[PDB]
Amino acid sequence: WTATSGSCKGRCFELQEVGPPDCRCDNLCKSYSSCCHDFDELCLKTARGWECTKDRCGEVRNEENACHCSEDCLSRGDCCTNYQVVCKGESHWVDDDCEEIKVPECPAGFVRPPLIIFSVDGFRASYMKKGSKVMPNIEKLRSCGTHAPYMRPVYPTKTFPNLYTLATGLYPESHGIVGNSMYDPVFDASFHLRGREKFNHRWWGGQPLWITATKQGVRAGTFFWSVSIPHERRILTILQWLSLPDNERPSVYAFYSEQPDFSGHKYGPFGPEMTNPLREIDKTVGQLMDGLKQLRLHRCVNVIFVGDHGMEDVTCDRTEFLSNYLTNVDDITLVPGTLGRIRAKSINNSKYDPKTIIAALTCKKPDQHFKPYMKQHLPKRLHYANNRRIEDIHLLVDRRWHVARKPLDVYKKCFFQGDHGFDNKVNSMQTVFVGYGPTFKYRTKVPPFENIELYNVMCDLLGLKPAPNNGTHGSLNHLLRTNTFRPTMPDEVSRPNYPGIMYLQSEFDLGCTCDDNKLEELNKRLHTKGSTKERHLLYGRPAVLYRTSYDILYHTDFESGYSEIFLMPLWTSYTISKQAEVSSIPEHLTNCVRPDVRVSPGFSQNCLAYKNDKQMSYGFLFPPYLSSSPEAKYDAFLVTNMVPMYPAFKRVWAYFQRVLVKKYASERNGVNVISGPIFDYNYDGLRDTEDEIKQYVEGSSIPVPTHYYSIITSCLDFTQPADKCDGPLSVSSFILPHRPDNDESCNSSEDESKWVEELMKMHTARVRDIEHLTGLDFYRKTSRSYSEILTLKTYLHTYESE
Ligand SMILES: *[C@@H]1O[C@H](CO)[C@@H](O[C@@H]2O[C@H](CO)[C@@H](O[C@@H]3O[C@H](CO[C@H]4O[C@H](CO)[C@@H](O)[C@H](O[C@H]5O[C@H](CO)[C@@H](O)[C@H](O)[C@@H]5O[C@H]5O[C@H](CO)[C@@H](O)[C@H](O)[C@@H]5O)[C@@H]4O)[C@@H](O)[C@H](O[C@H]4O[C@H](CO)[C@@H](O)[C@H](O)[C@@H]4O[C@H]4O[C@H](CO)[C@@H](O)[C@H](O)[C@@H]4O)[C@@H]3O)[C@H](O)[C@H]2NC(C)=O)[C@H](O)[C@H]1NC(C)=O
Ligand SMILES: Cn1c(=O)[nH]c2ccc(C(=O)N3C[C@H]4CCN(C(=O)c5cc(OCC6CCOCC6)nc(C6CC6)c5)CC[C@H]4C3)cc21
Ligand SMILES: [Ca+2]
Ligand SMILES: [Ca+2]
Ligand SMILES: [Cl-]
Ligand SMILES: [K+]
Ligand code: NA
Ligand SMILES: [Zn+2]
Repeated sequence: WTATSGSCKGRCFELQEVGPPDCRCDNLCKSYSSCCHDFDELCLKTARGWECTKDRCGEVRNEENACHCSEDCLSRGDCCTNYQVVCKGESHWVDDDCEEIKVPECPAGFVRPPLIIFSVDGFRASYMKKGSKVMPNIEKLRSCGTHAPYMRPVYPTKTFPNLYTLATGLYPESHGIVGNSMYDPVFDASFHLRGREKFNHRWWGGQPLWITATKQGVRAGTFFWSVSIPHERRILTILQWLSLPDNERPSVYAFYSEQPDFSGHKYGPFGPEMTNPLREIDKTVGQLMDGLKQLRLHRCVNVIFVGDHGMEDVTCDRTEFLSNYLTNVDDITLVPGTLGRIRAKSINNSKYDPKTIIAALTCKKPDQHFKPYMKQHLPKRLHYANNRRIEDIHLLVDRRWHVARKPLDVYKKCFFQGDHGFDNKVNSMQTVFVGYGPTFKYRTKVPPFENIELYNVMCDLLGLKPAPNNGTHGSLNHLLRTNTFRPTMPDEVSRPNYPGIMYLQSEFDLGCTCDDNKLEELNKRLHTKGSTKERHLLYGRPAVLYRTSYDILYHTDFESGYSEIFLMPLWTSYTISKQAEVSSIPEHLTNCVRPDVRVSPGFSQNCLAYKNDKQMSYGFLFPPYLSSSPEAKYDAFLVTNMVPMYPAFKRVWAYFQRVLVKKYASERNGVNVISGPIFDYNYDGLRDTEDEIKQYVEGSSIPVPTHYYSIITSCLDFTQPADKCDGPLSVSSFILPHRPDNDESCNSSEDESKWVEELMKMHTARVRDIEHLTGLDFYRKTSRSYSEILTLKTYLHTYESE
């Protein structure tokens, strides 16, 4: 109940929203049916349109007008945005040459440059080029400010998840808005686009920018607009707030456009009907920039133009139906569309089995346009698992497709030609970033980056300390002229031991077997002391950022940090030059596993547990195939280079090691590789402690990794060998799930050359993802600036064309 009896006179677009039942005059009041009776009349004036004309110039102020062309309008701060152009012979902002903004040029009394965030729903990254003729204002922001060729959204590439990630710097799994539609089993409530429940505060985790600003004494403009308030009125309101006295004036403002998403759904991302919404967005930016120029604020304000996600071609006929796969289709609830989430229709049905649902959905039709996953098996790069609102069963849908439960669902709701929500690496889902203002660089292109990074930059732009978030603070320093955040490397928590030869062969009872001069006796000793370590450890050793017990182990071909707790390396580092040659494992060595005389029996794995364990086999982190000499090859068979691997995963791993590593070395002019295991049993994206481990090799204390990573670094200028690189580096990485089958790869009964590399590409990763997952910190010793290294660690090789 609102007692909507009060008035909006002098209260129009009030910045602090007043408590019910007293009636509201804020920019959100409509969406709560809480506006005062006079709201439309006083606050949503429309009389005479949105532009001055020759004859309106110098008029006597008529308060009924939408915007004013009277002499006093400037001081009052309510001129039509084109006032100085029509009435005072000024040019539109878009027609002025760009001129570097070296310092904020602000009115007296501004304590900091304001920030205006202009967000555009569904503005696909390629619109910047493809619509450039019809967007002259946006193009001036882009070419004159700082821009990326695209910005990567989060998954799912839906509106609420993305806008809330922009607000908070958090993955959907951490901020809680994991979809446009949601069921929270703890609350026993549902969240939908339509309706009331989405307003409840308990959905919305982390700390969004407006709250971060308020808590630190920076005033925030209300970010949210009732959809019926026209764009022109939103702009005029922002311009008005900017004319408030110093003590009342917000420092941050948000404009949101429903376009071009709204049209893109009806017409497809490139439908001829898409030109007009692009034109209309540009005209709005034009009104903002003209308005700012009138207030002499156009070289004072920082402007961010940002989208939430792109838009792909999707139609009704491209729908897969679960009723074509599942005989039990009525015992499940499906969250449908460009992704799928499945749970039980009723928690009192004890015969609902997720395992058989997955199996009934796996590789069933030759061209199947979705792939089922238990959520913990989704690519770790999506960070989409650690929230009770995310159903155990997930369908990753092919771009251009929909999944639905039954055909009735589709023709009882073709309506649409565009949709979004797909995997966030998909090109059609990429969106835009442009920054313009005194704090951004001038005419600068930056590489693509993820929207999780922006909250930190918006905090930097406002002088705020950001709440804990998933950006890597400093990785976007190269967007900024000043206000950079200068981080230190985290301190190493555990120092390693450097064990020498301490154990006799006969002390080892591991059930392991191996059929195995003074010049090269001193030589092998110096290799064990770390003489080739500068060849194999190019960027320093990784720092261990938690308390644990580990050893550095040197060898001719590789260096490793061996964990006495997990009985295996945390990391193994080796360099493969362009010249290097693949040899095979000789037969006298096929099942060779050798005790490592530097490491006690008690901190070692044993062959017997592998023999006993009928499901589990073993692989090696340094590949024997790439040993530098037959003598060095013995080092690769050390029990300390051994890790648990399912036979089905060995197919993957062997092909990577035997074929792909050499291929990358030829193509990249040497590669440095760091490989190791990952334990993420509770799927939170963070290194597990030992008491979190759910699986061991039968009858032993050997813990089973959930994933295996590799980080493959070379010189960005590939005319220089990886081990002799003078400048910036180039990286690609992966986090492969360690799975007892290859059900994920539909063509896996074929030759590894037809499916392994595609699987690795699917599970591409940022070094930073690996850092979270291992508690390690990489590239500690390079000659590059730390900010540049943070940028490299956030890089994701996506394997999408141009
Ligand atoms: C991305 O960045 C984010 C932000 O940095 C990272 O997430 C953080 O990770 C931290 C480490 O896991 C986590 O720290 C925990 O905090 C607990 C206190 O939590 C509350 O307070 C904070 C601060 O204001 C608040 O933000 C939290 O909000 C969460 O919860 C509500 C839902 O209830 C949501 O509104 C909100 O969306 C958010 O949910 C998300 O986080 C939780 C985990 O906290 C998930 O479970 C959800 O699915 C969702 O993803 C909270 O309101 C604190 O209790 C924890 O302490 C336990 O563990 C430590 C180890 O240090 C130990 O000292 C303690 O004893 C304690 O254990 C006790 O409780 C256990 C659990 O009940 C119990 O089993 C034990 O026996 C013990 O008695 C812990 O310190 C932090 O909260 C989140 N922050 C956010 C915002 O998510 C994230 O990791 C990054 N991602 C990646 C990949 O890097
Ligand atoms: C059906 N469906 C789709 O498939 N795509 C859709 C797209 C839109 C709609 C729709 O009309 N809506 C009607 C509403 C329109 C108004 N909105 C906001 O004011 C808003 C802004 C906003 O900014 C956050 C800033 C943070 C700083 O960085 C820039 C962005 N944060 C939110 C929510 C997250 C807190 C909502 C969008 C949401 C609704 C969505 C419905 C859709
Ligand atoms: Ca959207
Ligand atoms: Ca974990
Ligand atoms: Cl959703
Ligand atoms: K076995
Ligand atoms: Na398969
Ligand atoms: Zn949409």
